[PDB]
Amino acid sequence: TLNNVFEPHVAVRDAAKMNIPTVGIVDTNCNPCLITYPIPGNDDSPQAIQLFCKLFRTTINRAKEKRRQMEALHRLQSPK
Amino acid sequence: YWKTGVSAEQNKHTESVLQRSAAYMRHLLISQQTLRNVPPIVFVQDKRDLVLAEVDRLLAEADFGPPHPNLCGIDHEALNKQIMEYKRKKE
Amino acid sequence: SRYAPEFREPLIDKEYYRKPVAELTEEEKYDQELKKTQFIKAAAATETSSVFADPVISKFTNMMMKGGNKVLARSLMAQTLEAVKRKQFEKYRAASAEEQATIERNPYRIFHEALKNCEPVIGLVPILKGGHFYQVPVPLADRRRRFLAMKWMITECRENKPRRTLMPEKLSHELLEAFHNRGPVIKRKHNMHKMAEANRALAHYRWW
Amino acid sequence: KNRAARVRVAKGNKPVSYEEAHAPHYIAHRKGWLSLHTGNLDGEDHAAERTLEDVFLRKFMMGTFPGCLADQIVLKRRANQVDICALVLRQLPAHKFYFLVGYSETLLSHFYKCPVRLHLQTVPSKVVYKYI
Amino acid sequence: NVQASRQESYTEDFIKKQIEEFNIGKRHLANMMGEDPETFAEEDIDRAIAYLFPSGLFEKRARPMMKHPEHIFPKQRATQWGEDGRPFHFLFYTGKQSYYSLMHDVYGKVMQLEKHRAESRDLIGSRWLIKEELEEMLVEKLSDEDYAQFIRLLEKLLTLPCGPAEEEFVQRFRRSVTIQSKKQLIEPVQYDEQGMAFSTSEGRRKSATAQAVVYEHGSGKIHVNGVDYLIYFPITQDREQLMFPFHFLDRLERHDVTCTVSGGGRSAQAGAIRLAMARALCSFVTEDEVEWMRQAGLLTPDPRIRERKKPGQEGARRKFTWKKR
RNA sequence: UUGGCGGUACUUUAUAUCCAUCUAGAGGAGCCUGUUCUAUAAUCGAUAAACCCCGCUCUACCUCACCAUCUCUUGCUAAUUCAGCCUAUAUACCGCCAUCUUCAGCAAACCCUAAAAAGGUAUUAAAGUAAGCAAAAGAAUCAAACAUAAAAACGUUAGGUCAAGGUGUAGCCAAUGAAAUGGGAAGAAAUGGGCUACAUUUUCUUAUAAAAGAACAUUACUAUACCCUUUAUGAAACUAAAGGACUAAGGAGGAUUUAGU
Ligand SMILES: [K+]
Ligand SMILES: [K+]
Ligand SMILES: [Mg+2]
Ligand SMILES: [Mg+2]
Ligand SMILES: [Mg+2]
Ligand SMILES: [Mg+2]
Ligand SMILES: [Mg+2]
Ligand SMILES: [Mg+2]
Ligand SMILES: [Mg+2]
Ligand SMILES: [Mg+2]
Ligand SMILES: [Mg+2]
Ligand SMILES: [Mg+2]
Ligand SMILES: [Mg+2]
Ligand SMILES: [Mg+2]
Ligand SMILES: [Mg+2]
Ligand SMILES: [Mg+2]
Ligand SMILES: [Mg+2]
Ligand SMILES: [Mg+2]
Repeated sequence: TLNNVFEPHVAVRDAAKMNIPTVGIVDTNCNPCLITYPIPGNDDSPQAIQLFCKLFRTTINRAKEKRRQMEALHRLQSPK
Repeated sequence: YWKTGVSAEQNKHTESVLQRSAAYMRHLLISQQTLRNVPPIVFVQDKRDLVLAEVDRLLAEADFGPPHPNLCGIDHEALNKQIMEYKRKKE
Repeated sequence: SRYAPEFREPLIDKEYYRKPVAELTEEEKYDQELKKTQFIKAAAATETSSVFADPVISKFTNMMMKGGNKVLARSLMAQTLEAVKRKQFEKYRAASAEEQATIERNPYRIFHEALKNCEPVIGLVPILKGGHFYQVPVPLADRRRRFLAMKWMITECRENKPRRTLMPEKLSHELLEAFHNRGPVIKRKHNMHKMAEANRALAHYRWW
Repeated sequence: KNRAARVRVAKGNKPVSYEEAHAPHYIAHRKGWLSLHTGNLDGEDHAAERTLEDVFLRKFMMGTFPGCLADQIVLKRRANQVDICALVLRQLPAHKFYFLVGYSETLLSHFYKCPVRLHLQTVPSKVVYKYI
Repeated sequence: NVQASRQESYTEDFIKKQIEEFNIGKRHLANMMGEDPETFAEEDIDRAIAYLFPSGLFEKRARPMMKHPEHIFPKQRATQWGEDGRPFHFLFYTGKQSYYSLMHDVYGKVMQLEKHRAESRDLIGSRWLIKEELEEMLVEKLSDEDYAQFIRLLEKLLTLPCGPAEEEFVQRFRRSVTIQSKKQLIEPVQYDEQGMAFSTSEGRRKSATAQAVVYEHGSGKIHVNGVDYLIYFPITQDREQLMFPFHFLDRLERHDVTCTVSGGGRSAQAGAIRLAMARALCSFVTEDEVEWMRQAGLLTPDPRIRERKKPGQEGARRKFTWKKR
């Protein structure tokens, strides 16, 4: 949530201006007030960032897969 | 820049000496941690000093051979002509 | 200029090109290979491989030319050299065997040693500091030192000569007098140097 | 600043045709000549008379087709024939153009004692090269 | 509230129709010019259009053209998202999806080479593609800083151990350099009725033009315009200029030249002959010597010519006196 | 807060340019020419840089718009209580230009700011973005390059031009309009620009700029002035050219200043 000059990333305010929800990792030096779903945690360590990336990737693929299955079941019921 | 004594020959030797140790001098400062990232160093002689020395070398080598209206700011002459010319018209 | 900055000045030295490859320094050897992929300026109309071409004398000719009259200026230089050769031959024939040895009869060698006797080591630059004109002793480059000697010669002859004397007769009489360190052009050099000693302490004003 | 035949810049809302957009220094480079005769070629006579006739022929067509000309006319002289090529807007009814063509040809043929023909290409509206 | 004509972006159906009209145009243009439609080509089209619509406009972009729509219509980046609105490329929201997609690939290649672990001059006489060329490859516009960073990353790739896949990759971004041949073109060697060998070449200095006819065997007899060279050129400097070509190659008294110089003054005519003789004399000298001549100024035409006068000033550069105030 | 200024500092700098460097000139002499002044019965306009051989690639009549005298009153056109007006205002304008300028900016649509009078950049990038005009590119100087031209936005100087033409407002209509005839002078006084000479790298002659023979300070160099003849144009010579004499001044030009890469 911080840029390379240790200031809030411009997209935090600009996503609030456009009313876009934001899920952000927020370390002790960050400002979570405008983050819709703040996740307090380490943002600097490679092992911490790699864990979060896997979680967001597994989660998104599960949700996309569930939609495919949900449509097939409901779609199949329409003829059946 | 480094202070340069009058003697040109000694300055030339001093210039070479300092320049050789430029790398080591940088290491000494970088090692002590006074300045973390020091760039390459140069030693230069003030051009003013060099010229003054050269103007003395050439001078020794050189051989000297065997042993009114415009003052005030008004062109009184021109003004007189302007007046005399007017007087010619008057008369 | 109609030449782009990528053009190279031509090299018109006959011996340089015909030297054995091993006789050339690798720096010169490298330049020749590079020049094969570059553009070369056309040689000047007066640039030739002639063995009798002297750059110093050719330059002195151009400094006498008026209004592009090269034929006249070259003729004046040719008449001068001859007037100097004929003046030394007369002296040589009318001199004893001992004196004959010293006498120099080469006009090209009298010209070069004459000019060098007139060149000044130091010059003056006019400077206006605080609304007053001061001239500060300067050290002259090799180009400025050579120009002044030729300029001083071409100006003594053009002006300070009788009305009916001719330039080949005044210039010949001056090259030979400078060749012996007695002429008025040498006197101009002595005055320039003597003034520099007067302004010795005013060199500080230099900013360039 | 040079002002000759230069349509100046405003705020990007001024339509200009290809002919208007190009300044005089583009003549013979990007745009050609509106009149083509042999009177300005080397060793040729009667330039003044061809130039005077063109000036009149342009004022005549402007008045005879008021508001119906999309662009400047093109004059083409071959032998004693004159040919006028004008881009004209589709404002007037079709039969009115047939009247003005018959009238303008006969009148200009009996005025300059040459065969004059009118060539009209109708456009839906003025063609805009660029907005300046 | 700005009211100017918007970009008339060209859809695929539009360009497709522009290609059908062109295909029907070729069949008509072929029928007009009496050629066979099957074999009619782009080169024939340009020739036919130039005959049927003669234009003498100096700029050739302004001349009539009947080109295939691909050449004329600027190829435009297509829609970057579908009907549902989801961008097609994962880097769409960067604004430079194609520049950053390429910088993603080269940075991933660099990482695998560095993790996994000879001379790097596999290609020589090559240059990196210029910014204009890169922009075309990516079909987008780049800044100077964007180009500089792409090269620094590509250089790092070459430094590292490179399998044949990397070398082919960097190759796509290398443009072959053509080193212009700055070497003289030797003239032919014709033969006379007598059977003597001779070469001919022209030369131009200022407004003077010369046509020399050097002969392989001679005693040094130079004749200018059917006259001797001492008579034609009474000035020493002009004769010295004729001596320079032969003297340089130590070939004095070995050739017989017949010259024909028309135009210019005395100095311009000698200079024009000098170049004409040097170019004709090339046929009778070794290639090492021909390069020796080129590097001495003997084979370069002099481009210095009189400049035009400008209205409002005394001379070509001389300005009228700035009047006193 | 913006701009303008600073006898406030600290860095870049100009490319025939601020200093230095280089060449030939102006500033002195005689003429040609413009302007100012004087002045005339007798145009107008331009008139620091950006006027001053400028509108004129051009004034003996004409041109002409000026002055004096005489004359005309539906007075160029198809029609018109109309024709005509070089009458005032370039501080109403179009048209066509000068200037900073071959300077790098101008304008418009958006976006952002704990409010914004304004401002909006960091590239290992932090709020700016996507298009037009200028520049660039391209074309021209008939290969190629370079160079030269051309090009140069928006503004600045109420810059120049109502006398190129046109035109807004105001004015004249037996006159501020139209036509004829004769005149439109003068300096020698200041100043701008140019031409010529002051000579020997010169002067005259033949050639041709090569070479040679003469000349070379009291009238040698040296008037495109005045004057005197002849010729050309014209109806008119007052104009131009070509000769002839006659000679004057000029002996390389103070401060200062122009141009050239
Ligand atoms: K105006
Ligand atoms: K005067
Ligand atoms: Mg952290
Ligand atoms: Mg000149
Ligand atoms: Mg200057
Ligand atoms: Mg004078
Ligand atoms: Mg005025
Ligand atoms: Mg008159
Ligand atoms: Mg009259
Ligand atoms: Mg009147
Ligand atoms: Mg004005
Ligand atoms: Mg341009
Ligand atoms: Mg005004
Ligand atoms: Mg009027
Ligand atoms: Mg007026
Ligand atoms: Mg001669
Ligand atoms: Mg005389
Ligand atoms: Mg007569």
